[PDB]
Amino acid sequence: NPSLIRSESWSVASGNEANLLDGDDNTGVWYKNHHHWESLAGEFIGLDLGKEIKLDGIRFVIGKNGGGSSDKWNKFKLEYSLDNESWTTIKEYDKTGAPAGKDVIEESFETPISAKYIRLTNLEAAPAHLTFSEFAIVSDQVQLVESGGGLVQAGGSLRLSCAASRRSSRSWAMAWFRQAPGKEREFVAKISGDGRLTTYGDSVKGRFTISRDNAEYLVYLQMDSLKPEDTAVYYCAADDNYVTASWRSGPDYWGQGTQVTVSS
Ligand SMILES: CN(Cc1cnc2nc(N)nc(N)c2n1)c1ccc(C(=O)N[C@@H](CCC(=O)O)C(=O)O)cc1
Ligand SMILES: [Mg+2]
Ligand SMILES: [Mg+2]
Repeated sequence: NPSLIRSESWSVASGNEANLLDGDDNTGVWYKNHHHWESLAGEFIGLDLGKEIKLDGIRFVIGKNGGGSSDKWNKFKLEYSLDNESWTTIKEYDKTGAPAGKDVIEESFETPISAKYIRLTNLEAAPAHLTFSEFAIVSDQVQLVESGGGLVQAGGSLRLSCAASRRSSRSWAMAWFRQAPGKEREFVAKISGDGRLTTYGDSVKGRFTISRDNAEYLVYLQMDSLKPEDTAVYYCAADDNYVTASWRSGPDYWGQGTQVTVSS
């Protein structure tokens, strides 16, 4: 009956966290981050075992069924604790360049490790889009989602990132739009499938830049020189026609939206 522990900065984008304890490798959770476009060193997910136990091994399934955008940390460690303050490392991992999808992390401890907490902890900046499927111990319907957002001051910068739950063989234009409170949703930027064509709304051109990385399968919106009238919820969207990707009616998929607030 362990329970889940994880970084408080994360938000659930799909699934529910009971799926990480149900004994099923094919159910999981996709996390995002409304405060930052990267998952940074120190973020973690794992188990509070509820008491001390002599651990003989672990089986943690990271990633989750299918393809899609980058979904796993590149460098991270397995570490454990008795008091939830002092951690000891068991193993470090470098999975840089791994394709999307499940990775079953199965470890056996020749001599038992006494712990009440055990977790995977990020070592290096990675996209803030992470999926996990299962956390266990041993003891004797494409969806787009945006990360990044929050409060920044005028003259400051913020970057947004959008990931997808599946990969397509087709070429999709991607676009950002935004809606300020009780104003019509408005086009912000679009980019063609191969990245070579971009266009911007009049009021952001020369301050915002759209770009994409088709290997990570991410689309970005770099927002520089921020102004109070950039305050809005920002949505990423996908359209199989670059011409209509700037129209409200064009896109076939829309993200969940992320609040951006620019104060004076
Ligand atoms: C819009 N798109 C998401 C998508 C596409 N290009 C991207 N490109 C970048 N750089 N970043 C993204 N977030 C991104 N997202 C889609 C659209 C359709 C299907 C989809 O229908 N996939 C089928 C296969 C059919 C197909 O290949 O279209 C499946 O079973 O996964 C997947 C992703
Ligand atoms: Mg599961
Ligand atoms: Mg279409």
